[PDB]
Amino acid sequence: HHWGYGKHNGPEHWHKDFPIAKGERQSPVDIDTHTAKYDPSLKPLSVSYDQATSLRILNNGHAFNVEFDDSQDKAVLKGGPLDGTYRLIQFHFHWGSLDGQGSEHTVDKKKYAAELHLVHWNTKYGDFGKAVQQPDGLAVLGIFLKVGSAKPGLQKVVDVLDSIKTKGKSADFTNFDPRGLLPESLDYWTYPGSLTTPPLLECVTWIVLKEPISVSSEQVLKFRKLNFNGEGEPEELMVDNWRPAQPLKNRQIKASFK
Ligand SMILES: Cc1cn([C@H]2C[C@H](n3cc(CNc4ccc(S(N)(=O)=O)cc4)nn3)[C@@H](CO)O2)c(=O)[nH]c1=O
Ligand SMILES: [Zn+2]
Repeated sequence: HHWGYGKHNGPEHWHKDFPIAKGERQSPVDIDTHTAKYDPSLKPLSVSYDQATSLRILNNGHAFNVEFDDSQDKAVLKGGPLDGTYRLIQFHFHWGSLDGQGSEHTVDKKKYAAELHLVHWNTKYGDFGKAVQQPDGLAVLGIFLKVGSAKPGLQKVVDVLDSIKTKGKSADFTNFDPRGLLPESLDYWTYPGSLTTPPLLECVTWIVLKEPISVSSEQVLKFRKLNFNGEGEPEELMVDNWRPAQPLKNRQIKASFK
């Protein structure tokens, strides 16, 4: 697989290797705020990250992943639209070359500067690889980033990026607290969708928070210094690693808030 975000290997090409790219529950989507309906059946959302154990940060040539120890129920997502317990395995971001683009989800066609994805798998399927084969295998908590005041809880991530500049580089990343990346409100939209990168599996319950976090221009400029390429290859800045909005088809976006 040589998929990426360029003219020759970007989102408009992914369907050739991954025909599910044109499927019935692809992500991301535009969230039409006027059409999304409050759902009183939604239970309270439970983000329980007190025991989260971060291990490492990896540049995988598409984004960087902050990886967690998911060998036990430590950092879990429950409630809201979810049945059962979903374990945090990694988080990553998508971002732009410019502050006016970068998010995958859009809100009334507005693009944010970036989007954070906290990826969790359903513990009833035993491991992540089994979970991605199930329609309810994953829950991704999506958080928008706008440029304004710095996010203090993000700075430890920003400061390690110079040690993982190129594809395949990793660094120790223990004792990182993902609670520092959350906005005040847990108001959210939810809909059934997919991974937003190949293999684009239709296994995700999306939970997208309404309240963005603010990060500084300096923080996002450091994301844009990363490289898609490996060490000793021509430099290709890691920017615009977002898939655009996909057709909603036969789906309803539900709101947690009246
Ligand atoms: C802790 C750990 C991780 N790994 C593997 C599997 C991990 N993985 C695979 C994928 C599938 N791809 C994906 C995910 C989200 C989105 S999005 N943009 O949110 O819709 C798109 C694509 N997601 N995470 C991966 C990262 O940690 O490393 C283990 O094998 N053992 C381990 O112990
Ligand atoms: Zn993502």
